[PDB]
Amino acid sequence: FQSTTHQKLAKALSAKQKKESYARSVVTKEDPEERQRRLESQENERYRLER
Amino acid sequence: MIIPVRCFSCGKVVGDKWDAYLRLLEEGKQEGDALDELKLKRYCCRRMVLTHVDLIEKFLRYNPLEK
Amino acid sequence: VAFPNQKEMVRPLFVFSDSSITHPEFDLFLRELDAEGLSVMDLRDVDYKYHQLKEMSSRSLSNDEVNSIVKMKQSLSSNTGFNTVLKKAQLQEELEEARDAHDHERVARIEAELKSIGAES
Amino acid sequence: WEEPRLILDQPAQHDNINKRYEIRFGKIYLSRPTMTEADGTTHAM
Amino acid sequence: SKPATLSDINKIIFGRTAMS
Amino acid sequence: GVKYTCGACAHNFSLNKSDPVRCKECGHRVIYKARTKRMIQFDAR
Amino acid sequence: GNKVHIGKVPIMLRSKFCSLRTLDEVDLYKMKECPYDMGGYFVIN
Ligand SMILES: [Zn+2]
Ligand SMILES: [Zn+2]
Repeated sequence: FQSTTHQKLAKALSAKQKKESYARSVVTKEDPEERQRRLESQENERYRLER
Repeated sequence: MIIPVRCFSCGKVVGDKWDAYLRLLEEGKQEGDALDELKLKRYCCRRMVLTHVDLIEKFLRYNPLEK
Repeated sequence: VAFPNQKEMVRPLFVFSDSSITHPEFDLFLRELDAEGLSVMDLRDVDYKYHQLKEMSSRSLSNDEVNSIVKMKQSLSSNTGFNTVLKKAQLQEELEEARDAHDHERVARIEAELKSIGAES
Repeated sequence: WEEPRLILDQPAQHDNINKRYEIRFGKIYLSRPTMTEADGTTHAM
Repeated sequence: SKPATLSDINKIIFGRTAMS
Repeated sequence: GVKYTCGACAHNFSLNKSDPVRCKECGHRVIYKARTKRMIQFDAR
Repeated sequence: GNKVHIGKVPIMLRSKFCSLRTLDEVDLYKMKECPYDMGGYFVIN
């Protein structure tokens, strides 16, 4: 156990599984559905123009 | 919630001794000795002061609803 | 506002008194108007002002107008406990966004701002 | 990331052009809860 | 075009509370 | 005609059954009715 | 190709993603939350 190689391996494997954070936070400043409704409006406008 | 005015069992007025009880406990007296100093002899009256929980102090920490 | 005899003055709202205007006060105002050479407001204009005040007092505000008034008073708001808690929560959300983005410069400024705002009693 | 790739293919012949259309899923972003009012404004909930 | 009387001015009194 | 009270800043105002249900000054969406004026009596028992 | 909103996930109270995680004892009182409340539940409707 007192060998430096074993201690470094144990430290590396213990701290390797400690770091786990995939999702990244963000701040919403408006209503999320705004993109959906604005693109539906644009699509309806271009549908009318195409028709 | 707040200290009862009368003892439930016999009706002795215990509602005027809460602050004195807290003072005596502050000075370092034991709870039994403090109850003895307040002249609460019957254990029915001692139960009223010994087991009271002061919940109004928690209720007062919320901001008032009318100003 | 402006006195007739005197000059123009900028005054805050609380200087005005809720008490009604007395007879010598209105008489002195009329004498100042005559000294300056001005007239009194017409009765038709008086009725127009009265209708304007009644319409404004009985008006129903819209959502956008209410939000504009709230934003204006928030700009005027020096401090309010609910608003301070909301601002601190929003700053904490911005801080976690900056931390998750590995931005070491913004997070220091947000921490300093939180330290300045915080330390409650 | 279990199924990160949707794939659509179309061997168009209408000059053979084999077209593959595919979309990839990337990162997940989360926020603090928010409330959206009828008038359109938003605020922390 | 008639001059305004005292009661006409009293009808349009707008108090400090009303101002607030 | 009817008095209210804001749920956040405890401000008093009135509504005429046509305004949006909101606080005038801080814009909270939660308001409470004021206590009545009728006489209130208890039997102290 | 950017962030697309895929839905809203209910948040468990007093968790890492709840607004009450940070609030200290005083702001918890200002938010009308009981300090004895422990969380571990969701608020649906
Ligand atoms: Zn007793
Ligand atoms: Zn308010």
